[PDB]
Amino acid sequence: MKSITTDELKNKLLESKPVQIVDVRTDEETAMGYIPNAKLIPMDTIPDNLNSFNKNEIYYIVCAGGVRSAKVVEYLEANGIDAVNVEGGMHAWGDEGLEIKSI
Repeated sequence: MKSITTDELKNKLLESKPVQIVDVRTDEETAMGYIPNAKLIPMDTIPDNLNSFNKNEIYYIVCAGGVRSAKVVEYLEANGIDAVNVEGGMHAWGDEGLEIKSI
C-alpha cells in the first residue's frame, strides 16, 4: 500500500498539478468541514462511483483517522485505480483551513 503523510500531502498544494483528494467520511462528518476541492464520496457509496475515478490520475484517500481510507485504497486498486492512503486522516490534517458549503 502506497501511503502519504498529511505534511507531505499539504506540500503538494505548492505544486502546479492539482492533487485529487477523495474524502470518504460520512456526510455527517464532512458537513463539519472538509479539504477544499476534495471529492466527497462516502465509503459506502464508493462502489456506485467508479466513474469518478480515471486510470490516469493518483487519488489520495482521506477519512477520519486513516482506517476506512485504507480499505478504499484496496478496493480502488482492485478496480485498476491508483490510490494512496493519507496516514492519520483528518485527525492528522487538523481542523484549520477547511471548507463548508453554504449552498
